[PDB]
Amino acid sequence: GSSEQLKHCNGILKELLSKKHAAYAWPFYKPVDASALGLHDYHDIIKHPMDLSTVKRKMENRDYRDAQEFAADVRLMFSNCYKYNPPDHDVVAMARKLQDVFEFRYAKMPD
Amino acid sequence: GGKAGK
Repeated sequence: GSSEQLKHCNGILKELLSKKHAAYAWPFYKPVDASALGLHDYHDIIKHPMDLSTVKRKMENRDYRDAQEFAADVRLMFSNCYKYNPPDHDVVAMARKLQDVFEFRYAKMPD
Repeated sequence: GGKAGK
């Protein structure tokens, strides 16, 4: 719950949104627009949508009180992807790559 | 099965 730990989270979030990772991060930038994409079963399968723009809003609004709450939202975003999409799908390979970025930097959390 | 291929 320290300021320092939340700044580490904010750094991770900025990195996930940065051009460095855009080739595989872009499916996670905005909420899944199920209607626009023709995914009429998406909200029957995914109970708690999450995406990086929502994480960013919650960070800016000071919604997150500790790093664990932030990590749970980021991991929820990936979990939704793993739930809705077959494991051999391109978007799942992108999720795995971005989650690799997230988990290895999140592990460097200041104590 | 999931989204359209990206």
